[PDB]
Amino acid sequence: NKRWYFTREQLENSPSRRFGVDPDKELSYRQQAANLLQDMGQRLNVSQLTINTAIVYMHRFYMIQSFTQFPGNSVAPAALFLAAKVEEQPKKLEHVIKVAHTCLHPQESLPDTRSEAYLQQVQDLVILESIILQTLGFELTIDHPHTHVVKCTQLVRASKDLAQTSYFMATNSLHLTTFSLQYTPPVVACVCIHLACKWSNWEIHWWEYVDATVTLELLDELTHELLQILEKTPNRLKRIWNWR
Amino acid sequence: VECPFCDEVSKYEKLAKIGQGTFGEVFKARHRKTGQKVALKKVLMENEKEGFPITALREIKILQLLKHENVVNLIEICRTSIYLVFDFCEHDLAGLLSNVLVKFTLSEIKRVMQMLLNGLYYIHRNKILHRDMKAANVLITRDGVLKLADFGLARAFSNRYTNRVVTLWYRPPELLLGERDYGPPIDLWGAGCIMAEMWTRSPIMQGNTEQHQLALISQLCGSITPEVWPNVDNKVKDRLKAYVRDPYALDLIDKLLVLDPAQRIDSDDALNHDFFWSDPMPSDLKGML
Ligand SMILES: Nc1n[nH]c(N)c1/N=N/c1ccc(O)cc1
Repeated sequence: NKRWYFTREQLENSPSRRFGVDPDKELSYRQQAANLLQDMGQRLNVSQLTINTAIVYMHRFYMIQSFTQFPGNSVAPAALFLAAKVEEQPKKLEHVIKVAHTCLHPQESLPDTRSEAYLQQVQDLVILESIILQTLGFELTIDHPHTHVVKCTQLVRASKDLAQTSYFMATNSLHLTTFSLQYTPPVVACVCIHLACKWSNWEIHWWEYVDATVTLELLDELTHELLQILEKTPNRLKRIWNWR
Repeated sequence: VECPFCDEVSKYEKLAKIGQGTFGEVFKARHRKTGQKVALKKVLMENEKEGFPITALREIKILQLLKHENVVNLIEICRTSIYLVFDFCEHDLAGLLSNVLVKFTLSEIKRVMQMLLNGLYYIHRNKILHRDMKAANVLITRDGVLKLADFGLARAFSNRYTNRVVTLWYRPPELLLGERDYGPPIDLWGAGCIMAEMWTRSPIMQGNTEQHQLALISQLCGSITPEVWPNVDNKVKDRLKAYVRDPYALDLIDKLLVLDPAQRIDSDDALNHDFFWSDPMPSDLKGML
């Protein structure tokens, strides 16, 4: 139950940290993998849910494995290939390899699917999918905050607008932060709604009906962390900015 | 490569194939330290062109969810291949029913059905269809506790579901009629067939093709009729009268084996049936074993 939740100190001594990857660098490695998953997922025409599952798989995997031994660019496709099966939107092995290839090498050209080098990149993915399952100890059922965002934003009667900003905050928390490794989905959902309210100057305590542990002290600490990375992310905030 | 959460299956010592005759490669095995008996199910990989079988993923996903006295217990998953490890159960309804030395009292039959209906009520309550109800998939532990097993065709529900489901002899009218918008009632039809099997000691309806099953079903439940089964088009008690005799048992069997799925009894009402609430009351499984 606390297997896949870590303290801030556990996050400092991550497997990657052990092979000399800076904290900051390790986040980049994580954020970059989330982008690759998001890009591949859109092209493969899977749901955001499926993409999200794969992102959580990836986050958890690197609490056990090191980026210095497993690159995001290898793990992302395998995580996504797996998450699509798990979430009942199976994409074919060749198809996932083909799309991964175009994302990672826009200018390259797919090898002859008969070549030994291609038969091999197929084999590598399958091997990596297998390692993910074992690293995650076959725990594949992910709970995502999106379920809960919908919940709060109705049970506080937010405009479609407010609700949409909350989903956006929620999605971005997965790409940009390791919250999914520290807080349960219901708390993260409270964080996203809180910042969305702040961002739209809406005022509705509401969160006590959502999670008994949650405090305003915590909500403000977390929205601040999240707002900062959002401010550091080019064009990301433009998407929710009221331009009128 | 580190692996904190997937143990090597070598922790268990293989005792006996039990067996390939049961849909696949299941071994009885022994924890090397404690002697605890388990069942090892290998994840088969012939003609697995798409990595780790999506089917292993569902069953693992499902078993991890279903935690109940009447559902088989998944302990952990092991590597070396990959194995699902279950708490071992000595008997299975099919073995017991095909063994002339085994004898159930009316009191004990009630209990077997009670555990079965309760397992079904639970799995359905969790939005899962077993989709493979049959005597050989019902286990009973050394201590007389019944467990539903073999969730390899099971799937969550909430429709265009797959029609290649349920062993032929236990398959309900809906499916044989090509229905793809079905629900929990399909498991209950199989529950009907297993119940009747508790006396007849042999599957009431042994078809050879899909149509041979449908003819047989009709020679028992009346015929498929828009009066009996509204919108379908798109002697139960006499034949069982011999074996069963008890009024109450016969009536429930009639309500489980109902043609119209929406008029077919569900797990909640069946548990309530007077059969479980009149004498002889359901009793533990001791002397049966
Ligand atoms: N024959 C058996 N004895 N003990 C078992 N657990 C057993 N089989 N268990 C199974 C078999 C198949 C399955 O999908 C799930 C559990």
